[PDB]
Amino acid sequence: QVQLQESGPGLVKPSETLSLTCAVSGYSISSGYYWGWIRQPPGKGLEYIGYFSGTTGSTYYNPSLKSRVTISKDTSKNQFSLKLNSVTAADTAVYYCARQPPRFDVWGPGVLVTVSTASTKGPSVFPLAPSSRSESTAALGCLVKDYFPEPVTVSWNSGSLTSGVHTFPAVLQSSGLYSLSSVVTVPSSSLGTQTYVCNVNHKPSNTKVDKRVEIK
Amino acid sequence: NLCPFGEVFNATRFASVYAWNRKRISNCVADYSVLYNSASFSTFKCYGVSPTKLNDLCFTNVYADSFVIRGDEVRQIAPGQTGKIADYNYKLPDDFTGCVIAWNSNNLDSKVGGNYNYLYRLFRKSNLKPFERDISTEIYQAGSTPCNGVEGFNCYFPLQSYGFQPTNGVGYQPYRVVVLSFELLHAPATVCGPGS
Amino acid sequence: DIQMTQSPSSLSASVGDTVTITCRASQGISNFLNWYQQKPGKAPKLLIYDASRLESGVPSRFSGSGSGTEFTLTISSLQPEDFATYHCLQYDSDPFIFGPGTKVDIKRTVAAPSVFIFPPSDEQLKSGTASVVCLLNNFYPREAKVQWKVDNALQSGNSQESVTEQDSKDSTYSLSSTLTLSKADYEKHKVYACEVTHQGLSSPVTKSFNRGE
Ligand SMILES: *[C@@H]1O[C@H](CO)[C@@H](O)[C@H](O)[C@H]1NC(C)=O
Repeated sequence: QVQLQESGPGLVKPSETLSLTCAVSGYSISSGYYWGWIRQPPGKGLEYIGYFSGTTGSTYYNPSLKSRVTISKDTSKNQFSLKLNSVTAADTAVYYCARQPPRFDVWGPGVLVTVSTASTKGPSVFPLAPSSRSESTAALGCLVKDYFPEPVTVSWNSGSLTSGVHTFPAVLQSSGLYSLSSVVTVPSSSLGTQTYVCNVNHKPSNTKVDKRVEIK
Repeated sequence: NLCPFGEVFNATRFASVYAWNRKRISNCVADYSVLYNSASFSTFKCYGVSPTKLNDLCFTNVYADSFVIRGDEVRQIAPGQTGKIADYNYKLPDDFTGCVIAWNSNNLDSKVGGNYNYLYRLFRKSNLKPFERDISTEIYQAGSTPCNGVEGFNCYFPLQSYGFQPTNGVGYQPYRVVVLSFELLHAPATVCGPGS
Repeated sequence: DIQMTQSPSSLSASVGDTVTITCRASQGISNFLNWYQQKPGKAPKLLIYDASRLESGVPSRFSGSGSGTEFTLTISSLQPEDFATYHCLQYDSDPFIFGPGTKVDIKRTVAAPSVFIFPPSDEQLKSGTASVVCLLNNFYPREAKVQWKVDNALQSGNSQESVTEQDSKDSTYSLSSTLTLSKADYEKHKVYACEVTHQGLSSPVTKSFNRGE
């Protein structure tokens, strides 16, 4: 009945200070237990950052991260924070807040924080047209490019088309913007008769794009 | 001449599981009718003994252990169980002869904003022996680095409190537990049921 | 810093199998070892602490053993829900250290990918950049190699690829690779090809197109 919720931007520039907040519901931090932070770079292992005692405030940090990290419990709000100075590309990771350091039993869902020089930017959606009538079932999709804040949602035909869909994980380009593709496998026969629209929503900006993908 | 079962079940105050109370009962007739006539018990499990034999048999001494745990921990008050409560707070023997009774006490043991009076032992070097009561509050050394009686690295206070809120889920709500143990030593037996 | 390593680091198994995952420490850590299960898009869940103590609410088919510098995790009668990534953690010294993680995926008959190549859209070209996308669809063995060829020159350094998680229905993987240039650089070369190597193919399969055709 204790829940952890990370909060904070996924938008931090190199050499700046990353700031995250963990909201605790169902238990008062100062009453007991110990609380800390864990991070995981995309596609890599987990790393321990630090933890503190709710009752006493006794705080410990990873020696490799000391002089950069600070964890403190806010007063009269039942949450604790994480501050990481002078971040670099090595600090891009999914950050978790967790309870009971020695045996991390309760976790927050985690928030992805990407370190990059880019600001919030909506994507450009370019079609990936089919060219077959190649395989018994053709492949088509959408290219979602140049959006920095990672959260992006892709659906097909306003959620009607789900079978055969493959929305790929985004990749961080050298420019500091993300880019992904969403593809769907459809029968060769439906090409030019069945309308295929990919619905892309980028909530961090106010971007809503619907792109009609057609044969070229 | 009746056994003081009401003093245990209807007690206003209940102990924390790590410091569980034990009431020794002797020199009385034991009215178990009041117990299973009720419909307020979510758990009533009897091992090696039955209410019929409870009605007729006599025992040298019977013990009534009482404590508070959360909802989904009641399964741990049983022979051959593992977990934080069974291993570190209250262990029953594999040959346990007695009955386990538990009921939801969300109305009593939960407070708006959370009731933190009830504690449990989260860390211990070894498992509790059957019917062992460990009330130690020494700092727990989780790793190799030593704790000098202080909250050093990887060192934690062994006792942690339940955050009993009224709106908690059922498995996390407070449950009052009473465990009856019946022992028959080779001595005259002073605890007898009505059917004797 | 005590360095933790996991030997398998990847393996495949079928439902009802028994598997063993090995995690080692760079020095003695007694039994200060934790085992965690992490599924994609989710936080890890604690499975075993003190190297043998199974957490409450975890099925008994999970079991841990070991001491000193070597530990093992064993799963019996493998169930569909048991397929995830598993991590180990040591809490012996000041930096808590995790292992790299070991990924277990469902064993399945070998399936070759169906390869598709997509030339840049005219709208993107009008925007000054050109992206060439190669798609690999429904290949069971996750490991595959994609080689971009431009005018028969092996192109490395200007492509990025991404792989979906194992499909819950067909138990296959899908890969997407993107080769990005400027419009001017795109117009410098005529032939764009995507060469795919995979266990399901006896010889590499190449999908190509000629710019402007
Ligand atoms: C004492 O406990 C018995 C057993 O359920 C119950 O019948 C009785 O009403 C209780 N009395 C009080 C005052 O709580």
